[PDB]
Amino acid sequence: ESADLRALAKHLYDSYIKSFPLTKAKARAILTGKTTDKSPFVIYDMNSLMMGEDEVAIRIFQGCQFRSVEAVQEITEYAKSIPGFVNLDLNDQVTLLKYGVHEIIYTMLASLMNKDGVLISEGQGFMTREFLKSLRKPFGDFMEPKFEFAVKFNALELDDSDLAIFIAVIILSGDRPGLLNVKPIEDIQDNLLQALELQLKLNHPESSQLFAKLLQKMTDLRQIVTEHVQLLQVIKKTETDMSLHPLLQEIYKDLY
Ligand SMILES: CN(CCOc1ccc(C[C@@H]2SC(=O)NC2=O)cc1)c1ccccn1
Repeated sequence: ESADLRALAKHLYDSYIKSFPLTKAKARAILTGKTTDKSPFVIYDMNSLMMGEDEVAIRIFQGCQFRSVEAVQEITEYAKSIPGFVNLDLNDQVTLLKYGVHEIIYTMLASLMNKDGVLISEGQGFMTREFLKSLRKPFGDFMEPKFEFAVKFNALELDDSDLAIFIAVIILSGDRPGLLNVKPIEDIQDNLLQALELQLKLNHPESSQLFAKLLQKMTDLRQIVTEHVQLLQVIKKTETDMSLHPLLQEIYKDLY
């Protein structure tokens, strides 16, 4: 079955590529100017944000919400390919996605980030970290957590084929609140974890406890969504007509 684990890994990686238009590999190549045809427009202030055309703190923040809505779709398409998943009780299919998508959004957002800022609009634009730190309270600090994490995370130097398995492990969490049949979920994850363990062994031989160090990052991931939600609350207490995209509403409904 170690051959399965390999085939499982290749499978996940193919669907991941099928499901997500902008990979870490492609993102890294835009972030480091492997190109002409590929360099981004840089939004670093209010003007260039205006001229950024391939209230503002509000525009950007809903911009972030439209990205999530797209992300949820892609992640969902990807989940479909995880062997076992569509066989779960669909109440559980639903729960796993609900508690899963943000952890995956932020994992993959890391792929799009460096110390200075984050890629946007399929890597066509690049928004600077200072610029985002410069929105007015409470929007002033909604991204910094993501950045602080992305910096640690990217230190792992994982690539797309590592990430594919990792995000499957995230979804298939038998610890999510309100699962009915947990044992099938953990049977799946056990395979995913083994696939992951082997992949890291093979892809980064020279790299002690990367498997463990990567699992520990799941902790940081959850704290990100934990605090993001805290902040949604501040915004909700502090802002008028702060209505959130219908889809993001269902997801945030009883989440923590
Ligand atoms: C700064 N960027 C990159 C996206 O960066 C993101 C930050 C946070 C999220 C999570 C969203 S925000 C929310 O409240 N709920 C969510 O699911 C999603 C993406 C963008 C992206 C598009 C337009 C403007 N700017």
